[PDB]
Amino acid sequence: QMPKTLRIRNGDKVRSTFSAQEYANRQARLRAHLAAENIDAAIFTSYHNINYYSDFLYCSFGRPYALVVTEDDVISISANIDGGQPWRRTVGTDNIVYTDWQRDNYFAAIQQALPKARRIGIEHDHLNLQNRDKLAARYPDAELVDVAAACMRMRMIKSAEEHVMIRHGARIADIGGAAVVEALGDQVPEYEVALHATQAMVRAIADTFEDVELMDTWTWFQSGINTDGAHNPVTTRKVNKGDILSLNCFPMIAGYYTALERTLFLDHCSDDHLRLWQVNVEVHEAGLKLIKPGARCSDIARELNEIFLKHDVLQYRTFGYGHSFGTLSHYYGREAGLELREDIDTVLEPGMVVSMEPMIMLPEGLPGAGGYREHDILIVNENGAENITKFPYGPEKNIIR
Amino acid sequence: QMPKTLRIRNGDKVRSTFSAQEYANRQARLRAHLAAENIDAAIFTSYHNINYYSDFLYCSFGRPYALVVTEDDVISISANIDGGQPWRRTVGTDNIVYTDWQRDNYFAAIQQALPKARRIGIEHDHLNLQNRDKLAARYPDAELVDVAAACMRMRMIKSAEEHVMIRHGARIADIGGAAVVEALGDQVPEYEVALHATQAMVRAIADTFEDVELMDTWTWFQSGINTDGAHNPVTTRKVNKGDILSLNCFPMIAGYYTALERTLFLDHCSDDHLRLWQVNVEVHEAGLKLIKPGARCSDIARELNEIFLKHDVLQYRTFGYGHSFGTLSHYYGREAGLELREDIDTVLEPGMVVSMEPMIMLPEGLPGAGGYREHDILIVNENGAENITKFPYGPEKNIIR
Ligand SMILES: CN(CC(=O)O)C(N)=O
Ligand SMILES: CN(CC(=O)O)C(N)=O
Repeated sequence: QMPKTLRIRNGDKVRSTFSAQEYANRQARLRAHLAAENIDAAIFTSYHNINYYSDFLYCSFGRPYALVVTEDDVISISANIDGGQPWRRTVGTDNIVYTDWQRDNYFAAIQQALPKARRIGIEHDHLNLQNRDKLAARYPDAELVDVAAACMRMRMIKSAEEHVMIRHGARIADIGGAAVVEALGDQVPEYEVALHATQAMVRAIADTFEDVELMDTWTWFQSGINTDGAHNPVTTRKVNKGDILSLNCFPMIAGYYTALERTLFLDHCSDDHLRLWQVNVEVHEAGLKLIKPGARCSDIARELNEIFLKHDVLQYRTFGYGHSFGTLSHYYGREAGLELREDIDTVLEPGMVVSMEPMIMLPEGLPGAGGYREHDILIVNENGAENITKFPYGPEKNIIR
Repeated sequence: QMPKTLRIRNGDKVRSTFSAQEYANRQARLRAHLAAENIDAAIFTSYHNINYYSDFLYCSFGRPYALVVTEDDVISISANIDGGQPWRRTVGTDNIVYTDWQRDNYFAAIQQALPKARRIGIEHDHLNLQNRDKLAARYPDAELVDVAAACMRMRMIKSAEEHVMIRHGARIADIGGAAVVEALGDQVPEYEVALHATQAMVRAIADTFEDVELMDTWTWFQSGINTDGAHNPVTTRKVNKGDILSLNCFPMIAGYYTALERTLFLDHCSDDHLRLWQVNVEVHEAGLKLIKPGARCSDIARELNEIFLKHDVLQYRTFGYGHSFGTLSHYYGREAGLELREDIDTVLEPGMVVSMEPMIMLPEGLPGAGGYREHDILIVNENGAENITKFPYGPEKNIIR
């Protein structure tokens, strides 16, 4: 007979990514929230809140995943395909597996985990209509309430242990920087260098952590037109001497993202290029000093925009000055409170980890046409910000010969 | 606060994946569906449905995207950070760019593409709550109705251009195969082996295809207990001879997924493992003979289950026998009306592309503990099915000496 749910407690639970106290403290806070709002349970569906509160980063493949938090339990809800793996990772009190063998066994693992509730916490910014229709009909009485906004402002501030991991990741993003430069060669295709820098960083992650999963780490190396978009995919484009290049290296550790992005030039850079690179570096140096406790996001933006207006390129600009770090990727995560944009009145506090990442982009046509961008990570402390990114920027270094 | 929407026509339109006629055929069948439903526009927000229809595969990083499809238009809605890259990919009539500079500019660009509707068709299995509440507030006069079910069933039957694409990708997965075998040494870490395979594949895609974007292509290469869930993340475990191994190699080409998966051993396989591999290989060669037009998914599950039950192992199956190919990856797509599951009664039809990947998994400590899995892809045609997976399976060849 084909059961709807099981348990697969296979092999031993791994050494987790953060201490037990770290997890206990995040799970404590979130429950002080539930309790304050008379929310019986949270059901998380998103990669990044599952990961943040239990150390399990799931693989969706178009199956649903869940983490159900009550005052007493933390229960991960995985697919039978994953075997014992979700259980050996979860920092929580249980793991219930659902199977393929009937439709919507997932909502039976859920109702298993949380047999009754008058008020349930869901991620409005992540749960879809069909799944919400589903969950509401397993609990027609419950009130379903957002929790995502309250949990994002709790992830907005980093722990010390979070800061140490973001330091190690910025050290690795530094190594993938150096392996970009080594690989970098006239007539090199973009994908050769991106393979090279990827292997250099997976291989340092493997090195620094023992019970580490090696996932999703990547490199975007962009050249010539392909620098016109800060997330444009790797292409077969051969690098020529003098072309504008963009180095972007992203170690992914345990769901934790860090980045190194850097304008570079092979052999030379022309003076129409050098002079726009030197305006972009001047706004980057300025924003470094603007990252301080007590600074409001909105104001950092307007302060910085005056520099680009002084130089007649403010229109070249393409995206916010910086965002928040933490557990996020290109496909999950990101604390929307946390963005360096013209209408975000958020004040920086100690503990936050923000980037500084000015960009200008000049279309094809214009002298110096191409994307320029430099990206550092700062940790907000007492007294200022500690910039953790040590690879050099700007023309004094990044014209490679 | 500076503009909200703009256009960037930067550079030239790339050479698309498919033929213009392939994109005209897809958008003509979508429009015949919307007009028969009297739905004024579809708004797609999913990776898969935007890729399917317009050949633009976006990078979220926590920004929303759209494809708005009318009887006359196809407009993509991409963020200012990507500059010109969306428009160069979009097989459509317009691209509109929204900026970061004020909140929910994205909505301002959709109301720009689609100034008035009465009934707008959206994806319930993808769209989130919060966005759906913002959309509805834009268009209070308008009925939001699901199109993702209509679209999945359209996607389910591939054209011949899609077939030839999926042959290409299975060829390159057979190249990623042989690089696993190249790389396999005693006491090789999992990650090294993954890295050597996926470099093999990146470079193959980059030969074959022109105008191609090199993204997402991975390997899972699992040893010992890490073979206990098919989607399990590379670790730094080293391979011992005799360990049970799993090779899984996934070329990701223009949003088109294919995969090779094979049990293998280095130098020898115990008795207990051999016995269990030969069962799983037996159920695989039966599943290959059941895949044919007319067949029900339900009857296929339930015949192979009889085989496994004859070897008293059925209780060790972990997931469905296989699924539908097309535009998907680990983080998007998958045609849920296409699954080789016990209660699914879709009938296979020519042009479907499915897998056959039986698995059993025995928990540590039982004799022949580990995960066993073979995985081929089959094109369904008018007479049977063509199996595109050419790498060998079973012990005759996958005991690597
Ligand atoms: C993450 N990304 C920034 C953004 O999406 O705002 C970068 N660094 O290009
Ligand atoms: C995609 N995955 C199959 C599934 O999720 O059912 C692989 N082949 O292991």
